[PDB]
Amino acid sequence: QDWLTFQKKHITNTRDVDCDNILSTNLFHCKDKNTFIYSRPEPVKAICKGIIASKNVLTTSEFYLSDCNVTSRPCKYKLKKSTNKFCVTCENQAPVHFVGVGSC
Repeated sequence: QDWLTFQKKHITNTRDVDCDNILSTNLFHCKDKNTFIYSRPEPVKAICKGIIASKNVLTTSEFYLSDCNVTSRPCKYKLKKSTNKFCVTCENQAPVHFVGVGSC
């Protein structure tokens, strides 16, 4: 919804995200999938520099991604690591929602 929340929901400081612990918290409520971007915050904020009105943007560079995808057991996930571009909603020069991997 905003840049503080986007960092908490979609940026990770570790590539090997502990999906079963983090996606069990209220922020994620055992949802089926959540993609995290392995980077310190500023290079991710920079994707949106200059973009004021809300607009979805496909990154121009590929980033390390860590995806938590639910298994057949609720709230237990398999982590998949990949490198790809992704689409975010940029608003007032910061990412505020994660749209999807690979395309807008």
